[PDB]
Amino acid sequence: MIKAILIFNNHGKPRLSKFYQPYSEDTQQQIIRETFHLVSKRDENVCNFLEGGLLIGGSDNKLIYRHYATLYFVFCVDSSESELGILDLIQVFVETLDKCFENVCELDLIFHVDKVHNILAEMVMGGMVLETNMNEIVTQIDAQNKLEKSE
Amino acid sequence: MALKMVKGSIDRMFDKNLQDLVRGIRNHKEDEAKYISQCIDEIKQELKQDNIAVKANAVCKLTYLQMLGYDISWAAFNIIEVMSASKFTFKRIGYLAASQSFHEGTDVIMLTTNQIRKDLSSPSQYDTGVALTGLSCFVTPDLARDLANDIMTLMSHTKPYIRKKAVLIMYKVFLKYPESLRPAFPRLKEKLEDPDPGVQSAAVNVICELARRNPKNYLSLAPLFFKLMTSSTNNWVLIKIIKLFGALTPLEPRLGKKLIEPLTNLIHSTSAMSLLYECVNTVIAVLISLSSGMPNHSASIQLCVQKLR
Amino acid sequence: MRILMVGLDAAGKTTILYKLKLGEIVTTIPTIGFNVETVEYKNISFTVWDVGGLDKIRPLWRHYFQNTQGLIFVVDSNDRERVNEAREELMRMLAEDELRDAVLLVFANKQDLPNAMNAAEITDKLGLHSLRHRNWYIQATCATSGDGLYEGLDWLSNQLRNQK
Ligand SMILES: Nc1nc2c(ncn2[C@@H]2O[C@H](COP(=O)(O)OP(=O)(O)OP(=O)(O)O)[C@@H](O)[C@H]2O)c(=O)[nH]1
Ligand SMILES: [Mg+2]
Repeated sequence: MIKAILIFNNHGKPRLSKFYQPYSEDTQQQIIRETFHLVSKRDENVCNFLEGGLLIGGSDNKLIYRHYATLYFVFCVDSSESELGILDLIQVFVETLDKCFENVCELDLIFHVDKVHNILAEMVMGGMVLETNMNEIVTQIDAQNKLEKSE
Repeated sequence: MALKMVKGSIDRMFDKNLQDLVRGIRNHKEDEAKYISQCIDEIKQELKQDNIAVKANAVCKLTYLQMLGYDISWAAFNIIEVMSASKFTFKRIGYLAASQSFHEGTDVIMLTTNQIRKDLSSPSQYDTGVALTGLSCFVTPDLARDLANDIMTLMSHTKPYIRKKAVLIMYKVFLKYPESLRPAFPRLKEKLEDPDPGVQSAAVNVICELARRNPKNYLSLAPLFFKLMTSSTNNWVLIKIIKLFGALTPLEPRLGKKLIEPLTNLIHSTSAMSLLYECVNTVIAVLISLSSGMPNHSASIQLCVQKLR
Repeated sequence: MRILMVGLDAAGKTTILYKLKLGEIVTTIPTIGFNVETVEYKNISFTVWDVGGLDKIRPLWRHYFQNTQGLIFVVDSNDRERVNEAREELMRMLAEDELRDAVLLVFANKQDLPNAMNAAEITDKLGLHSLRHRNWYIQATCATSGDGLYEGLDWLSNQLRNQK
């Protein structure tokens, strides 16, 4: 379903990139720059529901994006999906980020991207949304943190 | 002797971490290529070492550079070693590296399988789930075939977390082996009846995708999906089932003919605008499919256009 | 003490390793990948790496030559028809320059079968006497009963260590 998740600044520098459909490295960065062009130039009043890219394998897919300040949050997903539902999942994922990082910021994406990736994994794997109960996922994240601290 | 270990520890203190690497590239943006080349040589030498923690932080920087888009597959065996560490604090790093770095055309596809079945067989749910995640982002055909024997029982795990993650990885396993699908399809249906809603939803999405790829496997399961929505209360699961049906109604008009009334009731009871639009679009498709010979779709379209207004 | 321990398939590598760990004979499946465990014997910790013995996994034995301080070859005396394949594998492995300064301990396993061949003829077939610049040893070993394990461990620790 979800093909890739890309997080990047206003200058195209990455902040979180996760892929699920197979793609070589160079294809990955080409998709990244493509998405940066397709999204970053959009105005803040442009609909968040954009068509998918071509390097990903077909425009049938969709590029669901939400941006703030200088940060852009795009989830590369295929055609048969719930753009509105994807957006709700993005919102709850950001809320989970807030719950787990205590007001997450860009600095956390820079230095703590490992735990952000962990949160995303507990959210979604291989294009599959694992959890939509935000309390439940933060409970898992705290449980893994407790296991790490204990031993 | 001991002073040599002290010197090694001091060098480790002067060694960089992932955060040190990101700070350095931020301070050396002009010399970014040069700095990352020096750092990659340092990582190669620190992987030549035997400290599992130093090599784990090296793998941290390597995964980061993979995000920056550089070739780290040369240390794939090193990542194997990192994910094979006795401490899971480094197994997380190794699996995170392998999830975005490994490739099915390499030798890691056969060299690693023992760690996977060990971590799956490991009673501690966290490592087992982490290995399942790593495979979900890096599973190869031979891997999926040889691992399904264990993962199917993993779907029967005590803790529901392993069950949901196992069903979700099983989906990709099916994507590489319908030979697993033929026997596991009834087991997938059984997992659809897990008392925990989460494992239920995992099986739900897996079977929805399976039907999307093969519409030959839903015909007898249509009442199952009907009861599945009706028991379902989660928004995303409801949307997934409704979208499956939007994919199924053109193939079986009678299915949508039965679905329209409970869907209409749902539209009455729907409070999420996101679910509202999806229900509206799906029932518009259903009404278009059924409009030949049922002269009351006008009222349903009327309700739909009130919702659209 | 990083140790790379090799052999053929169904030889007894993993059985020997697990018996070294916990003192029990475990049910073994073919080692498609590899296993890693750390062995503490005679106050010395050994990191023995059990690679798979299958022919298909044999080409991938190149990767674990790095930093290896010792080599162990589990020898199936009951598998008399594969003693050749064993000796070419050992000859090719010793041909590598990476294992010039490692040590070699030989485990003549499967001695419970009546057809088991003595460690002297194992030396003759493998040509251990022809080894040059190579401190080596051979002993009859039995995985299921354990016999032959600890004295080989003492030998390996004897060459690896430099003091008590
Ligand atoms: N009779 C007898 N059988 C043994 C002995 N040691 C191991 N075995 C048996 O030999 C078979 C293969 O043993 P493994 O330890 O799996 O062999 P391996 O070298 O690890 O094989 P690969 O994983 O393919 O590399 C098993 O059925 C063991 O129980 C022994 O000393 N005597
Ligand atoms: Mg084995």
